[PDB]
Amino acid sequence: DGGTTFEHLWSSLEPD
Amino acid sequence: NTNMSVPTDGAVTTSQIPASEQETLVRPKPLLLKLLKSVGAQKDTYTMKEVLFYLGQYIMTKRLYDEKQQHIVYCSNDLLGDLFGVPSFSVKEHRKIYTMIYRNLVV
Repeated sequence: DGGTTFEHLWSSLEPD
Repeated sequence: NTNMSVPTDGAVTTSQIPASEQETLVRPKPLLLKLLKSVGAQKDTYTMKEVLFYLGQYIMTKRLYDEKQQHIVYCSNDLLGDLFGVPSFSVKEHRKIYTMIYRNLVV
């Protein structure tokens, strides 16, 4: 996926 | 006429009802609480989103993840990874994330 920032992909991993 | 093809996003419930359960606040341990409250958590009860938010602060601020691959968290020799049940973890595995947190809460 490239090099996605830990800041986003972690905080955005929740279902909904 | 409407050439603007836009999804009609609204509360339309004919056949189904939105799959939404009340976000369960999770039960922490002193270990979690120390990381949470030291990263700006005002709560003592928090949902999975809030774990992501606060727990992520801890991993960030301590820089427990890899230097070249952000999706690779080592946190080795810390309590974080240990407690997750791991030596290191990948943030790509959503299911693992849930379960590593779930390992530490009571339901």
